[PDB]
Amino acid sequence: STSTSQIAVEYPIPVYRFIVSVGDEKIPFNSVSGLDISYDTIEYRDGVGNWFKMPGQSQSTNITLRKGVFPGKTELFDWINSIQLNQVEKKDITISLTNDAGTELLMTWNVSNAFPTSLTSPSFDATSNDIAVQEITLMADRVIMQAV
Amino acid sequence: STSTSQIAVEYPIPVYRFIVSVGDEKIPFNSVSGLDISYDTIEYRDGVGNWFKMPGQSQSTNITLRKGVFPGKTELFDWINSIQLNQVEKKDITISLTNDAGTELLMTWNVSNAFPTSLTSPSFDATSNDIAVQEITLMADRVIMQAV
Amino acid sequence: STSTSQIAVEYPIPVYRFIVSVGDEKIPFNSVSGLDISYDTIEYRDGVGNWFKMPGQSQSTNITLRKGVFPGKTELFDWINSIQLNQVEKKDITISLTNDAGTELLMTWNVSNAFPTSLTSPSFDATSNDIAVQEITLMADRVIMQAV
Amino acid sequence: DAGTELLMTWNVSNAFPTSLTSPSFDATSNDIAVQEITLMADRVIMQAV
Amino acid sequence: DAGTELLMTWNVSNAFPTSLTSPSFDATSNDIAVQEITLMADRVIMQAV
Amino acid sequence: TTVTSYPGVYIEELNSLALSVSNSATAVPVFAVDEQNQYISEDNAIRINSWMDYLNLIGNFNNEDKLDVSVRAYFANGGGYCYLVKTTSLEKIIPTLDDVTLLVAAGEDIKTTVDVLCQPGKGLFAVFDGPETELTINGAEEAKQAYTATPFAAVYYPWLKADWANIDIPPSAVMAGVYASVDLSRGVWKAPANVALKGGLEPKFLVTDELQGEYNTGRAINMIRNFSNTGTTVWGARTLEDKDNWRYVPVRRLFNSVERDIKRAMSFAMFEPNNQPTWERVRAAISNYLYSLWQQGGLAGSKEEDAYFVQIGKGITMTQEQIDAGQMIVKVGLAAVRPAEFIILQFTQDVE
Amino acid sequence: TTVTSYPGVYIEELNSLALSVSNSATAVPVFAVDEQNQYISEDNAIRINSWMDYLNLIGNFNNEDKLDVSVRAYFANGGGYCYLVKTTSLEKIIPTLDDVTLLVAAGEDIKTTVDVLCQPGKGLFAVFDGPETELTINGAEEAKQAYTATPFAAVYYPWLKADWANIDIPPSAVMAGVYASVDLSRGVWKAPANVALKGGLEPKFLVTDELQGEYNTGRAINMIRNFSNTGTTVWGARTLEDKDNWRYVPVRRLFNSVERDIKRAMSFAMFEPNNQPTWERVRAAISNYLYSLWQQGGLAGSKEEDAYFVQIGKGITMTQEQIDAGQMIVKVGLAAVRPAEFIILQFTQDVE
Repeated sequence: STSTSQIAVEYPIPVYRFIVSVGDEKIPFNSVSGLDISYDTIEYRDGVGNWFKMPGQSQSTNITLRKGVFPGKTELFDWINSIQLNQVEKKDITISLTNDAGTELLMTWNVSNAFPTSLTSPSFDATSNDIAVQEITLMADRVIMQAV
Repeated sequence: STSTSQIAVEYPIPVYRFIVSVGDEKIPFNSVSGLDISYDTIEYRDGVGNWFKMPGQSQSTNITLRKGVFPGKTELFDWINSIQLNQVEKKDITISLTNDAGTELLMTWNVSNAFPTSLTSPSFDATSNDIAVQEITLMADRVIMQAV
Repeated sequence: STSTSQIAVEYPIPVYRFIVSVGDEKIPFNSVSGLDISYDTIEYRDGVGNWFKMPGQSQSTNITLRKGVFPGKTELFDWINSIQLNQVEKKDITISLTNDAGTELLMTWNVSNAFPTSLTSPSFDATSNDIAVQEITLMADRVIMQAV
Repeated sequence: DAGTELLMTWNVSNAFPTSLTSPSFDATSNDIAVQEITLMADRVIMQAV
Repeated sequence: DAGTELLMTWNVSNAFPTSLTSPSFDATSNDIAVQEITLMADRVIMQAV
Repeated sequence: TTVTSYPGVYIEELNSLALSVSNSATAVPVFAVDEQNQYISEDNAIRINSWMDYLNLIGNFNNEDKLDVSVRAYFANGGGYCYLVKTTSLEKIIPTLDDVTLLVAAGEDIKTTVDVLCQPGKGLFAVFDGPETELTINGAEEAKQAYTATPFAAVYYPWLKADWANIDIPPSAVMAGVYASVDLSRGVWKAPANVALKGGLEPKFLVTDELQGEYNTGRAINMIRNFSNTGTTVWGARTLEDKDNWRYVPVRRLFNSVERDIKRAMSFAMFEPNNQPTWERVRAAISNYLYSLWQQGGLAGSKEEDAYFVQIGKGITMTQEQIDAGQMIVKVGLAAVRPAEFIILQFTQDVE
Repeated sequence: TTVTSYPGVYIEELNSLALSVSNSATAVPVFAVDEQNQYISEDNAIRINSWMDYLNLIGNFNNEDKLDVSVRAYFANGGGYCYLVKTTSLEKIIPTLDDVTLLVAAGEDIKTTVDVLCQPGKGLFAVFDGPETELTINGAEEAKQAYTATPFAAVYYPWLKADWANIDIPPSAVMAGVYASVDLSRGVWKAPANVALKGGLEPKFLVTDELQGEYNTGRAINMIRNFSNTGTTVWGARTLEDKDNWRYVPVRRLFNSVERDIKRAMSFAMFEPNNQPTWERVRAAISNYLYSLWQQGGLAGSKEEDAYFVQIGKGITMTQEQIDAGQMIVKVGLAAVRPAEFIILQFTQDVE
């Protein structure tokens, strides 16, 4: 006999309900991938036997967002088309696990200074029953995870 | 109760209905692959701690078009056969997602200066129930995506 | 969330976009090398212990410009062919880092009185997939670096 | 990290520049324009903290 | 391992330092700051145990 | 000026001075202009992008004008674009202009307008002049009585003089350019003191160290004095507030700059639905900005959680009553760096 | 224009401006046109599908016309097809046209017609202009007295100006396009404020923040003012009603849009037998629509049963007497989202 407010505190969070917000816009995405912290390890070892292991230089964060093609809207493409030589508008991406008809966040990830590389066009295919989907890849720094 | 003009505005576009147009010709293709933007990333990192990430040098676009073998027609082969030393006729390829019996485009991709490398002959096979298909591979620049 | 005008002020400049201008002409080059200042050091040392280090005589500037072979044009060769005994036309070379489709310079180097030595012909090679390239070497004086 | 505290310190006296090296401009490279400056000096000393 | 017992021994006499080498500071490296010291000496002898 | 009929080239000979342009994101001054100035009109600000832009508005450079010699000293030190508002309509135009940060009196009485527009909410900092007369260590606490005790104001004493200027230059106009030159080279968090003046300036009155000790304490008057190795230089960073919170102009100008940048990030949250998915986007936008400012060294803290904190919430900051009214309350804290102002040397005769 | 005899191609050179077409389901404005307009006739609405459609009706674009510069600013911001009704026959044609939602005064006195056609039953919303004169914070409550206190109206103050337009543009004509651009990109429930104007617009009068505090309270005048990072932008969502029910234009325009869509679902129930199998089809048709609107985020409620309720019945809503008269009574309730209008930052000097 678990109460419905006990499940909100004790139970794990399902992945499939999430909100992605790219800058000031919020746009519906099919899937989000990557988005993990990582560290190189530095190892010193000298002759008397002691072995030092340290966290080292952080690694660059690479995120992949996947989204279907909608008939009026290309604002994933216009972001990657605006790249002149090294100047692009970087913007913050927030992923947020929500409840059904999300008025309440459960977890929140924050990405800083994300800019697009490698927008992937759909694979046109005459014998396929799929939607035209696009992956955009983002390079960024500082994934942080926020409670609620 | 979704109206049929609401589906034209809100719903995603299926991949299987598309028009490929190679230069002045338009020819029916079985599948189109590749056709994505990409960028190298330049990373500067100095001693005080700040880490600069930039979009860098663009990558070359490589497209793969697949097409069945028809009895009178070899004009994918005659394009790749006309390569003398570095001189080939480059032409623009446009992919375009359409409706049923296409009189109306929904999305449009444009490829500039595409020229053929690596025409692939069918694999003749006495125990196979397939059509003779051919892949042609194109190297090009500047994929752009146009709304409608 | 870096703005696109902040990147123009704070971020380092990528090397690959540059304009070379030889005299009144401007010609597209594949790579530019050398082009650095240098100084000999004079060291005095006497018996009481004090050691004087000084900047000394400047060194001659040697630049190497690399360029592919184009079918109608030999004006790197006609410059080095015009050397009669010690008389050659010296001209000023300016390198300039630019933006994409350069209407705006970011940095500028200036070379004075450059004249050609050692034009290098391409290495013809039946098993190579390369372009015919040529290096010209320039001896000059006074590299100066100008902001914007 | 975010340096408010030194761990080691080297000190160089009377350094003056020779041989500033300009970047190698290169149309097929994905690098930043970097410069090396070379300094001649005397008396490197190493200080704890 | 956890040395309470020597297996071989080398002995150097009258060693004095030349050429202490400072670490190469490098913003894109995952290494420890290391130093080499160089010693000039005489009479390396090798002792059993 | 010059009339061009044939293509050619033209080898006109004229003496006109040209100053290089600078772009400053953080310091946009507004020069108070006296009445009996025939060039600018009442009730509109004239944006002057460069010294050449100013030299098109007036025909000749005038040595006798207080406005002319103050604007040339401003652009020679490295100032960006500025506005020119007349002093009687000055209280109407500064609220219209959005990105104005500094308020500069170029030898003008703005003490009436500074009390009514410099508030804790608004981002205006107001540098103005010291008294033109050569003052004393003796009657020193009466000169500090003339100025208000607001934390948003700094007073720089000696009216500078130049060989090109006939009259003495007000020192606040050269300090609008020093503020822009400091923040571009080292940051807003760095104090504008011990910076040399790039123009041909030197103080009218040489100031003893014992006199500067009088004025630095209570309602502090920063002072520009000459050093033989540095030339002329600025030698103060203190505001007119003596309280330990807002004593220094790098701390007051950092908080003015941070809250203006947070203003722009809260601009996108305007007229969005007032629920939790907005508040976790408001907090994430501020937390990115204060982190990258801490990484530049702007905020003082060894640990990142010591430099700042942001708090939004329905239990924390805003009531259910206040949410229905339409309000959204955020709490931000910062930890600025203070400048080292005194250095005490102890010289011992025996080495041990 | 162009005469074509040979097949060929034609490389005519002419400067004509072309604007891209947009289809808007929710916002169909009606532009009030003054008399002494020789192009449209009395007592018929002229549907203008596009800017090219308008540019065929009139020969040249005229800078001096109030109607011309208002229609071009409407299509540049993203407006769909609109109607052109003359202002004296305006009260006869708007009841004829079914799908008209907005009523736009392009610099016209429609205060007589808005009182007689904007009713709680009819779905008309009426955006019109502020006063053309530069107003004051001082005589501010007299300017709100000129406008009626109806909840269906919004007033946008500064008459915009453009480089192509010789005269100043009425601000209501650019807001019919901003209404269509907001509802297509984010929905009718989103307020039309902090949206930049796509045409080359900027306000005639820069508006201080203290002046906007006067006009926002009682009979609210929304204001279009310039921000240095955003450009020109809309900065208000309030109607002319001060009551807490219909304070904001996203809540009033949501209820106008919902009841128009429910109008279409009750169109099929017309002249059907008045018994229970009809009423459970009327309720099911509304319950599908409000659920899919709640799933889009249009109605505010965590639980689906909190956002809306529909009630039909013989015991509940209609009498046995009213059924024999032919009436059918349904009760619908909604819970709209309110926009966050004020954001209060508290900056603390100590981090803890």
